[PDB]
Amino acid sequence: AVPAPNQQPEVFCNQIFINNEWHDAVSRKTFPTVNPSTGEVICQVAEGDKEDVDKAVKAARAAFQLGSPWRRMDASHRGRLLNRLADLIERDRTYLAALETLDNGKPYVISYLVDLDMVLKCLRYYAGWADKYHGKTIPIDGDFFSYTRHEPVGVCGQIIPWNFPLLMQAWKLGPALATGNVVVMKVAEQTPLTALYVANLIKEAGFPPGVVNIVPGFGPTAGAAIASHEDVDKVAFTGSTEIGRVIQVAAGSSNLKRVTLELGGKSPNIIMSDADMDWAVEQAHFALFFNQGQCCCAGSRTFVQEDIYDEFVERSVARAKSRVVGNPFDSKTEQGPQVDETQFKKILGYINTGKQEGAKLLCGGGIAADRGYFIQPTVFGDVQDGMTIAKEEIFGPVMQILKFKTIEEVVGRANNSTYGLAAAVFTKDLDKANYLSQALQAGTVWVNCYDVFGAQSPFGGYKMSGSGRELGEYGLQAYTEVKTVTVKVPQKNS
Amino acid sequence: AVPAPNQQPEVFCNQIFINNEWHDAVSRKTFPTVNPSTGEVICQVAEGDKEDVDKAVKAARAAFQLGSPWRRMDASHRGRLLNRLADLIERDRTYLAALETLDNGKPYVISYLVDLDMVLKCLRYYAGWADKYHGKTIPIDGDFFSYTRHEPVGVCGQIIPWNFPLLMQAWKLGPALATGNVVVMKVAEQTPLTALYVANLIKEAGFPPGVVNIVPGFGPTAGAAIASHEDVDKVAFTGSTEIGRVIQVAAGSSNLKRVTLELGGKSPNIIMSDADMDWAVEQAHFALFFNQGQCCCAGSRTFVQEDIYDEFVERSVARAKSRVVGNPFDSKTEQGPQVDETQFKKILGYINTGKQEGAKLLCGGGIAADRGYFIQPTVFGDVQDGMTIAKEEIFGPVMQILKFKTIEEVVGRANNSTYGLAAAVFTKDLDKANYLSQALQAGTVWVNCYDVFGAQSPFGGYKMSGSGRELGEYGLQAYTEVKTVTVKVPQKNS
Amino acid sequence: AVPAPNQQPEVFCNQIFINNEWHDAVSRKTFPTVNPSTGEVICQVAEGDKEDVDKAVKAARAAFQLGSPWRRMDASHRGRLLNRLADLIERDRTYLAALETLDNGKPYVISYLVDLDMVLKCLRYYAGWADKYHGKTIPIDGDFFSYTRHEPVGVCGQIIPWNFPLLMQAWKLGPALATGNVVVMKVAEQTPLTALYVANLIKEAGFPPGVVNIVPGFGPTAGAAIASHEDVDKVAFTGSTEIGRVIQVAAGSSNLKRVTLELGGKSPNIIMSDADMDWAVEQAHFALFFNQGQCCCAGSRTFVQEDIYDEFVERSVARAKSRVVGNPFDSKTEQGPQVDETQFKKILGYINTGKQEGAKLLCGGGIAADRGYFIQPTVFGDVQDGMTIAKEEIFGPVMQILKFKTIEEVVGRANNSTYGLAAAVFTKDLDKANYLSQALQAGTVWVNCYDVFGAQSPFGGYKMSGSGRELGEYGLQAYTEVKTVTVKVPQKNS
Amino acid sequence: AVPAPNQQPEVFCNQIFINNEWHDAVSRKTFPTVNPSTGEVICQVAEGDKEDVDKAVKAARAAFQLGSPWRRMDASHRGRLLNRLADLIERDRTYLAALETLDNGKPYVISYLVDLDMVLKCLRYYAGWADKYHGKTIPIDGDFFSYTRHEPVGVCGQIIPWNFPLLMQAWKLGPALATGNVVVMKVAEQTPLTALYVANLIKEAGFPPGVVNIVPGFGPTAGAAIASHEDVDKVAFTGSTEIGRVIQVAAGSSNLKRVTLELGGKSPNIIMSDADMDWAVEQAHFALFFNQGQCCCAGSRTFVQEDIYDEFVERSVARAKSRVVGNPFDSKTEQGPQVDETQFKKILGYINTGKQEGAKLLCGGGIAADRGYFIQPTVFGDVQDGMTIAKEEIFGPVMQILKFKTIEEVVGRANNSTYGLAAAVFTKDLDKANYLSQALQAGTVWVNCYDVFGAQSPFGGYKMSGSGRELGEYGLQAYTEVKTVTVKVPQKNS
Ligand SMILES: NC(=O)C1=CN([C@@H]2O[C@H](COP(=O)(O)OP(=O)(O)OC[C@H]3O[C@@H](n4cnc5c(N)ncnc54)[C@H](O)[C@@H]3O)[C@@H](O)[C@H]2O)C=CC1
Ligand SMILES: [Mg+2]
Ligand SMILES: [Mg+2]
Ligand SMILES: [Mg+2]
Ligand SMILES: [Mg+2]
Ligand code: NA
Ligand code: NA
Ligand code: NA
Ligand code: NA
Repeated sequence: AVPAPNQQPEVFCNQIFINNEWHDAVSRKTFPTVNPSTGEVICQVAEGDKEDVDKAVKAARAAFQLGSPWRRMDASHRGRLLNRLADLIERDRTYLAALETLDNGKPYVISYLVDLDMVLKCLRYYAGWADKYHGKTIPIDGDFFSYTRHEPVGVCGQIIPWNFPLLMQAWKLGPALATGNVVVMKVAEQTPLTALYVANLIKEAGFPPGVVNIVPGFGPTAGAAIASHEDVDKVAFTGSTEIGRVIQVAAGSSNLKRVTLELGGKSPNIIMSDADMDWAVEQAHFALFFNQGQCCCAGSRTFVQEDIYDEFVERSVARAKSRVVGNPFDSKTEQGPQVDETQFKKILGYINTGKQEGAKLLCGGGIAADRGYFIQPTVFGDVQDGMTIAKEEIFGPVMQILKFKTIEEVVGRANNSTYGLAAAVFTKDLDKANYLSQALQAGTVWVNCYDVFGAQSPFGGYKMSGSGRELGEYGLQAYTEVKTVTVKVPQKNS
Repeated sequence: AVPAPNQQPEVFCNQIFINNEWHDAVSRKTFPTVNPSTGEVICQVAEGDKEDVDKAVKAARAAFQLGSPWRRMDASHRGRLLNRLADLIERDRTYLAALETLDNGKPYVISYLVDLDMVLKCLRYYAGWADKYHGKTIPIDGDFFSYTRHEPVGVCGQIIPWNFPLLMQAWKLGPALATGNVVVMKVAEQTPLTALYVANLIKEAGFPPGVVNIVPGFGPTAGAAIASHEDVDKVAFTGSTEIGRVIQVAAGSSNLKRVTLELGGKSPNIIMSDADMDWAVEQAHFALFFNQGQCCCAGSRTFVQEDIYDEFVERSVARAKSRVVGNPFDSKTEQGPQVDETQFKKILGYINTGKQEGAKLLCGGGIAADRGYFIQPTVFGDVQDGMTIAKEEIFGPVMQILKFKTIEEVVGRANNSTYGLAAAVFTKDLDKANYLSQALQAGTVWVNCYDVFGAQSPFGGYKMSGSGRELGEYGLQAYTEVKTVTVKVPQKNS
Repeated sequence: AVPAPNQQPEVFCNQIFINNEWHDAVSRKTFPTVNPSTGEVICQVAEGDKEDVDKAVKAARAAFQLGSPWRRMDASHRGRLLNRLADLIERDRTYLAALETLDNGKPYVISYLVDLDMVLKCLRYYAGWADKYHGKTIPIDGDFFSYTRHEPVGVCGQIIPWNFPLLMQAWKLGPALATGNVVVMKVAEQTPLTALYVANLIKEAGFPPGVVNIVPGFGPTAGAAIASHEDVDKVAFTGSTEIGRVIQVAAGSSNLKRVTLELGGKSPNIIMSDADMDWAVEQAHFALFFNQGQCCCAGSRTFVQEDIYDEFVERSVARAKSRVVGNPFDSKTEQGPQVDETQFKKILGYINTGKQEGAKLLCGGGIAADRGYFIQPTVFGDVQDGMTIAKEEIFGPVMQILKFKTIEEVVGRANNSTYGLAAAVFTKDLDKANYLSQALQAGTVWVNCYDVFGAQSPFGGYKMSGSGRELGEYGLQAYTEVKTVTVKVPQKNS
Repeated sequence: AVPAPNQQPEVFCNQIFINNEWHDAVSRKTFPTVNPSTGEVICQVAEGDKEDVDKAVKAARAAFQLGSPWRRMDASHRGRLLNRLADLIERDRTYLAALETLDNGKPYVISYLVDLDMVLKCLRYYAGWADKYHGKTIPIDGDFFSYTRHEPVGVCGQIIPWNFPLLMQAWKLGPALATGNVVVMKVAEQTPLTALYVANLIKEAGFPPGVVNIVPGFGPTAGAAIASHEDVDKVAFTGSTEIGRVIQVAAGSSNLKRVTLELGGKSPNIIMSDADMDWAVEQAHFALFFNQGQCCCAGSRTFVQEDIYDEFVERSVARAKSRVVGNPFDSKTEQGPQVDETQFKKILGYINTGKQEGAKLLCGGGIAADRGYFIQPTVFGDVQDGMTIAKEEIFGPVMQILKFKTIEEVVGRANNSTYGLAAAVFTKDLDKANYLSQALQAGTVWVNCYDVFGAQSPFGGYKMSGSGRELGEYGLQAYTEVKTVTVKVPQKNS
């Protein structure tokens, strides 16, 4: 049950958000954001740069001052505010889902039923943590009373990508606000609209000015200004491995701010011969193609045991050929366009790369429409470990199917990667599942399922896929600064 | 009750430790380690460099392979091994305390009663954590069973300083080994001997080859090779803020290895007018002069309330004048030499700066002996916040005494620093203690005490004094990689 | 800012609540509930007995069956339902606060600002815990995967008193529902109305039928039927020490159901000579007189240091003399009537005993009105430890002031009691505060405050004041049944 | 590799242990303890009664007074003492194993390799918990600092059975001492020797006098005196359901002391048709026959799916017939005698009942030797749910094999019991394992294994099999009394 969408939602927010108010960039510069389904400009947005970031950081620092409304507010009340924000987002769910689709390209039905639902669940989950992340009382040696206070890390710079605009914003705001930090968020230049509207809801919810500040703009400018800022205490980043390095270097070169990163991957989806065929085929399709293939944890290396390889491939190809590509506002559409021209070209390049290196093109492989950035669902068979399409994140509707013989062999091949964000195993056998979940070097291992996220379960990468974890109780660790208080007492007793 | 020290303990280990074997450097080069009390060379030590680090990392990686003895060992058994190492260290306590003094300069009585005791307590505390750092079972939405596995982060690079050679080594090995990680440690060129001898005990305790590897050598060579290694998963560093930046940049520039840092500070020790005079004077003396002033958390900014300033200063000067400086092996010696000539000259430079900038030299101020690196206990009065000696870490027996009037004033002055490792408050008033402990921006706030460490309580810095925490349950966080396993189940029930 | 109350609120619910439906007692019998301010009957209420409890238990058991809506419901959704129930209670806040006052006697202003506020806070706090009480993954020896599931204890019998009708219902429902249990609640015969209306809100909120069942009626009938029921898995009781014994014996004699108890106390409020006089006097007054003295943790033993005894007593008498007793619906009323005639007479009897035993009657001591159960605020001075009023819980507006000399002395006298629910310490000294808080044998120790409750902090008794804790994370322990699952795996690795 | 046993170990301790000293009973009475293998008296043991328990409780209370050596001792030192005790038990391992076998009857090889190993592991595990069971710092509403202290519950009465004398003592002492409590232990009259010798080791290890007191004697006398004592704060009991009831009633009728119970069971072991036959048969044999069938969690209801029933039974009967019964000191003996004449007769009675009720006797069924309490390994086939041997705990070498058809059917049958201590599932299917482990109403569910205990994983029963959990972190909960300290502060900040 999905409410009919407004296929041309009006844009109400397109400026820089600081101290609960809207501002043009100091330079007065604006940049166009494009609708990927048509290739047309939606509207212009204030182009924030260093000077704007400076104003936002000063506002955040002021809201974080000892004795301020945000610092004195009961933890339980921060929880109330998050719950209020969630209620406001739900009130505007239909509008937000349509705006998300307009700026990003994902199907409206998905923006509505998936993205928005997950935003609401993330915020509501974290609202509950606001007054429950306890410090400790410690039985230290000697005549002392020792305890720890879980204080906020402080001014948190949050840089997010364009694949899940609203959800990425919620994943960042939820834990940061639940623990009493203040935020300077830099949204993606490709999808700034939905996050800016949410800023209006943050003000409406009652958050004190300066608690959340949003600066739309580009990376090397606004993003880098946050990473290198001398008064930003912590930075959280989700995006490319390349920029992840740039961020960590900027943090180390400036004030040693704390850093957490969520980068991409080349996640292996292992299908054992005893797996439920119909289920594994559908889930492998979902694992790769979901969100136009623009998922950090996309199952981009589909390993299939030799005995079921031929049948698995045949079914996967049929499924890929039936996938409906089109207007994301049409209910029948399964796949919208890629986010922008840059990604579009990059994917075309990877497809040509696959053909050049000898991977068997089974279907698709080309542009799916004249207007917009639509690419045909593409499947490569007989992919080998050394191929570039088997190693690098394509971030498009391009599936790699690899053949394997033994469970010991597949463990080694799946783990032979600098990435380690996620992995999956499809099998009916108890021992195979436990052997593989333990052996796989990945942040999340799904068993007989894929892309199953819960606000309660942590997510993050091993190796080069990132550091730190988001979601769950773990998502609060990077937003907390630990203080030990040790007091001399007359006579310590147990 | 301290056993007679061997004033010239024999050196048994002076090479690179890899796979439980001793190796010369690939280059065959060695460097001299000096006795700071005489300025004479104790012995030569293998000079490890990049190639030696590469050998160590490969050995560590092999020992960490799935199915290896270290990976399969019961968690409780890792605890047994840590307890066995502790027992071996206790057996060789008299010898290790003397060797520590010889290479570092600290008083033998202190090496024996403080350093060795703390090494033993740290290892025994962490031995207990080996089989108790649980993952979680999570009530995720939908028909799934979700849980987390707390796995070891992997190959851990550990770079440590010279101020507490043995203790720093135990603070690093304890949590790392308790959680099943493998180590490549780079000890300080000024004090490599005791850590190398402990490597012999690690082998004797029964730890599998490659679990702990030690590479003595210089920083820009061996240290940087670890920080920039493509196969090191995590790096923990303790030392200068300058090198802390270098380490974080190296991590970002290489493989995005996880990073934790423990840097210096300029910790404020606050004496309110209602403090117990005698206690505060002795504690402030200890707070600054302990370990030849070579403590990351030295109370180097002694703020004294105006009403008790004159008396506090008088008593402090008397205590500093009575402090016995001399041969560390003599039972009457309270202060040994500084670690090396570089530190020695750096401190004298700071003292000359203090004099030039207008601080009032109350006592000391010069060299304490013709041989070795001895410096007279120095006290500066009427110190102002803008003075060099009030801003920069001196790391020597140089005390700064500043005057203040109000509690709000002292809070602001204490917090006006880029450092935030520790702080202390001496007062008899409940409210003043609670106000200050909450307001101070420091990792550890001591109340009516100073330098009170316990393996049970975390330690680390705010701001530029570091990131991450060591000791306590918190010390296990940076040594754990979290994996989420989400399994589809027939029908989830509470 | 309190909304004008309806001094004669209409009663909508007065029957037995089972399976989201209203039922008359099987016997068809009813009992009157009286307005303590006038002594008149408000209305009749179904008199539940054993047969009614049996129907309730069967309904709860059915709702708890594996595969039922309540068992399969996402933990996060149980949280949504608790939040919805809180929203409904807030919508009807004015009405419920009035109904509470009518049936109980407490001032409407307090019912509204305190009771209803705490009910909302408690339900909202527990709503947040619903999907966060994790089980554990455990590093057991051998080739096994071991973990724990935190399952609901099951059918929970909850017997509550009349002093805080709504709050007590919330304290019970919150943790029980957050953890997925089902409830058979027996409300006090003196104050059944507000809880019965909340039952209507539980249905409106959407809780499945049978999840919460409420049986109004007497103790030896309905109460005992629950405690002795062969199919009730856990019983939680709040009330007299006498009935607490009966409950534990019934549990042991039946099916060994789990038991938690919150009984009375004779809590010591200790005023040191260095305390803030004005604050201590007002807080000591509140500590004893709050809610007509009908608080389990009432500071009924006011220990005052000899140097400030006279002045403290004088100020306390003046405050007690000016305390407004009258119609609870009038905004100026500070104290309403005692709950019923039985309590009224028992309190007067204690006052008579106090006079007989030699305590100095300083003010009050008799009936405050001709109609209703109003008693004058009474203060006894020079009370001795051996006096009946110094040992037994009076549960009325009767204050005992005792004199002491030393801190060591007061610890012994404060601890010489079979009760140990709470205690307080008023002092400006840090060491005295820590010395006493550690030494006092009580579940809650307040320092420079009293009756400070938070849904985040646990509450419960030491000794005969009870067992187990309510509120906070601890409040979930007694509502969870722990299951260990240990699975054989091919090869265990860290 | 088991050291040759002394088949006639000398007895050194046979009196009441109070204040680290040995005492005769006040009455001077003694009782004989018998060697079940021969029926002959080993020696006389002091017969403790109420008066001796009173002396013990006073000693424990004195040792628990604020300021005493035990109360002031650093928590880490409590860990050192537990580790020291384990070292002494390990030193005397061969002796203790032989004495255990002599008094209890179990094979020496098992006493040595299993019981003693588990005792050592349990004590060393808990030694590690001594300084790690943290309290909390809580973000309560308002201007307050609120935290909890995890204090010792106090004087703990521990009543243990005769099936695992040394292990049961360790399971009780480990958590109790790790948390700073004092103990009054009542060992089983059938097996008092090993526990008494351990008391000598407790003294040798350095535990303060009164911390551990042991009173050998009968149940209705010494045991009941502990359960009803007005100065015992908590009682932990392991034994029959019948006495568990008596204990809880005694607690409720006396001082409302806290209670935890570990009672019997009639644990179901479910073999699905897809199970590994060889492994399932061996494990089912072990599950039932381990320790002469004297295990609380014995797999006494072996459910076997119909398709594999015939083969499973034939293999089971073959294994039972080959089980070697004889002198427990002989290396080839798998089964020793039952603990005493009472159990011996009770088991023969259950066998008679099995024959009378129509269960198919497949092997054994009678006495296995003319001297000693030896019983033949007995197997009953075609057992039905309504049979006495299918419902009551036999506690002997008598196996019940039942046939089932579907997974839904077996869940209902397995759960249709007033017991719920443990259960097991043997299957290769991932879904069947998860479905069953979730559905079974038991404290511990083993998958493809049985009797897998670890000091790290909790153990306890559902329903009438008990309340509370032992082992793991959970084992510390019942030995902790929670105190909330809430302090008024000038201004609370996050
Ligand atoms: N859960 C278990 O592991 C065990 C269960 N049992 C069950 O109990 C059945 C009967 O064996 P029993 O030796 O008679 O067990 P029991 O429950 O009577 O005695 C066990 C312990 O409780 C003490 N005790 C006995 N009567 C007491 C009383 N009135 N008050 C306080 N303590 C008392 C005993 O002296 C011994 O220390 C066994 O056949 C078996 O079914 C027996 C041993 C262990
Ligand atoms: Mg880029
Ligand atoms: Mg340097
Ligand atoms: Mg009564
Ligand atoms: Mg018995
Ligand atoms: Na766009
Ligand atoms: Na040296
Ligand atoms: Na009433
Ligand atoms: Na015996």
